[PDB]
Amino acid sequence: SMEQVAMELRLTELTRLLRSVLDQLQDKDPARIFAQPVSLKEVPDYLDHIKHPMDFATMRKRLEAQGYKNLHEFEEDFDLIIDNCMKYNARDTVFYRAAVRLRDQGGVVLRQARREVDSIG
Repeated sequence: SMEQVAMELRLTELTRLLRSVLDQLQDKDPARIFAQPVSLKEVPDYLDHIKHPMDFATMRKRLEAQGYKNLHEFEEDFDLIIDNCMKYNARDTVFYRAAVRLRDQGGVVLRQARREVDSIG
C-alpha cells in the first residue's frame, strides 16, 4: 500500500535522526569504554551480574536494521549501557566515572532529540 510506504519513509527518517543522535552520544565516550560488548572471555561471570548487556556496537546493528520503532526504545538501550556499568563497577573506577559523564553529557542530546521527534512527528 501507499500507507505502508509512507510508514516506511517515517521509520527511515527516524533511523536517520537516531543515527545522528547515536553518533553524538558516542562522541561523549572518547575512551571507547562503551563501544563494544563486555567480553565474556575476559569477564566470564558477567551474565551472572548483568542480565541485559548493551553497548554502542549492538545499538548500531539494531539501528541499521531499523529495529528502533520510537525514541523511547533507543533511550532504553542507552540507559542499559549506563546502568549496567554503574552496577557492575564500583564508584571509584574509571568505568563508573565514565558512565556518569556519558549520562550527564548525553542528557542534552536526548533532550533535543525528543523535541525533534515530537516536532517532525
